Amino acid sequence: KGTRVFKKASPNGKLTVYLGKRDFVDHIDLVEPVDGVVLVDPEYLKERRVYVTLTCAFRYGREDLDVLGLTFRKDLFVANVQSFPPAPEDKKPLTRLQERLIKKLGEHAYPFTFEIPPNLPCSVTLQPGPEDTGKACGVDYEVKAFCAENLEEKIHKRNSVRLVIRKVQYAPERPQPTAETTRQFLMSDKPLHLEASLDKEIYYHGEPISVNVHVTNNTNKTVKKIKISVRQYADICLFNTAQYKCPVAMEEADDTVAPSSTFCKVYTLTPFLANNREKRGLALDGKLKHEDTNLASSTLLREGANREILGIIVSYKVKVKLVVSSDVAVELPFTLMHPKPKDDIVFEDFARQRLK
Ligand SMILES: [Ba+2]
Ligand SMILES: [Ba+2]
Repeated sequence: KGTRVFKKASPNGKLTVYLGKRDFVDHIDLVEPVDGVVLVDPEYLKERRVYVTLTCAFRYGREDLDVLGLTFRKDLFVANVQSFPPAPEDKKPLTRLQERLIKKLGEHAYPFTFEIPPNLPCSVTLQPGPEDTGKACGVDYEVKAFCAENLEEKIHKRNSVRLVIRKVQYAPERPQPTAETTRQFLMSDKPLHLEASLDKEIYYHGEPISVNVHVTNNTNKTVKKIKISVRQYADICLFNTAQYKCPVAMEEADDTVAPSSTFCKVYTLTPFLANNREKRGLALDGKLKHEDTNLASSTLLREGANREILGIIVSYKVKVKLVVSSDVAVELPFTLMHPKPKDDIVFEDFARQRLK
């Protein structure tokens, strides 16, 4: 029942950024525009220019550090805009939010708008664990307002103000996700036929996944139990190539399958970051400390797209496994997307959260 807008001022107070929201939805076909305003103090500002830089960049190294010669970085995308003087230009028409934000402020709140390309990677992070914190890495979208005579002139952290916006992926549902099968001979004439499938291709966070297990046991062997499990896969495509893998869900059913007998059952489990705080190597869609953080959404491949510049490729697979009294198994691919969200101005500090 209101219209909130986040904000964050520079260490001093001269510069102050305002934004409608932290996250920004990437509809694959197009990313939402970055609406914002920057309140400049004409006093110390002098005649020099006020810039605003949006920057997507792959980081690698200690989480905290950022010093050159230690922390690696690579700008996957950069966009500079001159908020003062207002430049020509114009050109992007002011949004309803930018207008009302200027009204509340006073003849020193200058608009700025970034249009993010579709092929860019979403926000993502990967904690290697305490064993080797230096292996940390991820993609990050920064927003940085500052003031200087030119884009070349070095900045000063007291002047500038750094925000960190996330770009979240999304895509509506809608054919039946193909099944997966495997015949295996266990010291027998006839094969044990394992088969499984899913009710959906695209799952959202917190949503339960239903696995349709169906097993024609044509052997004289007995299946003692069945392990269902969701598995994350994360490939590091920059600075230091590697492939992580980690179970985000597990369920061991002591369900048996008699020889020559058929079996069927729909299992259900839900991948959840809650059980992952003690996990090593795991792709998150944000910082581990924030509450609004979740498991990294699945990375969309664009057929001819360059997967190297994507920084980190995340993917997911359900895995059925029959523990024979050898072990038969299968793996079902599936997409994990971010849930769709489905008045007077009210300010709020840009800080995420950590509680508790
Ligand atoms: Ba096959
Ligand atoms: Ba259950």
